[PDB]
Amino acid sequence: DEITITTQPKSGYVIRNKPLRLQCRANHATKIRYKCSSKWIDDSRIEKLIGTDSTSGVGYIDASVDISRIDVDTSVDAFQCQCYASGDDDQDVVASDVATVHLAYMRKHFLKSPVAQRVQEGTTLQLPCQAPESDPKAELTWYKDGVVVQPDANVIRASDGSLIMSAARLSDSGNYTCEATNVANSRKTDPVEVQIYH
Ligand SMILES: *[C@@H]1O[C@H](CO[C@@H]2O[C@@H](C)[C@@H](O)[C@@H](O)[C@@H]2O)[C@@H](O[C@@H]2O[C@H](CO)[C@@H](O)[C@H](O)[C@H]2NC(C)=O)[C@H](O)[C@H]1NC(C)=O
Repeated sequence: DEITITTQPKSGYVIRNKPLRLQCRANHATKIRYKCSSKWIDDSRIEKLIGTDSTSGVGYIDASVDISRIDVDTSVDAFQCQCYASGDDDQDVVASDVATVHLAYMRKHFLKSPVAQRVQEGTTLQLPCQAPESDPKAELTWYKDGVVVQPDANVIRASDGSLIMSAARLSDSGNYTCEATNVANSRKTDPVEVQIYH
């Protein structure tokens, strides 16, 4: 018969340095070859499972491959892959559904870090924090003396990630750390101290 794709490679992310496994199975097929961003992947990296169904008696080939960060760097950060089922010369090559591969990362250093400040009581306090270049956008959480800053009437979380106190209270004196948690990594800022005087 003709070659049909049993299972399609699924789109996903490359978290950290954890690869993204792409699986692809075809019936009546002898070989499976992947192609990412117009560049064939070495068959040394492909794990091929070849057999025959004990009931149907049809030949199948199940192939997987780990897409690492190195493949993304060598090649738009989002690229496309798809397998190709091969066989006898008369057999026509059938391509599969193309799966796009995204990269999840987080850089080394924050873009805007908080600095220690001595602020007069009743003055509007602002402690900036901009996460490192991350994709997806990392979540910002503030800590004060080891406890998480819970926004209240005085403290408000701004859209730019900066922590803003409308009226600086003496209690607001603490060591503040900004944490940027991402799917790829989690980093914290250098602890800075702020003190309020009257
Ligand atoms: C901001 O922090 C400093 C330092 O705190 C200590 O060291 C940190 C790394 C962490 O381990 C904290 O839990 C420690 O307490 C504070 O200065 C210290 O204050 C403690 C009393 O709370 C005192 O025993 C130490 O001698 C002080 N100095 C040092 C070098 O530790 C400072 O008070 C904090 N500021 C605010 C507003 O909370």
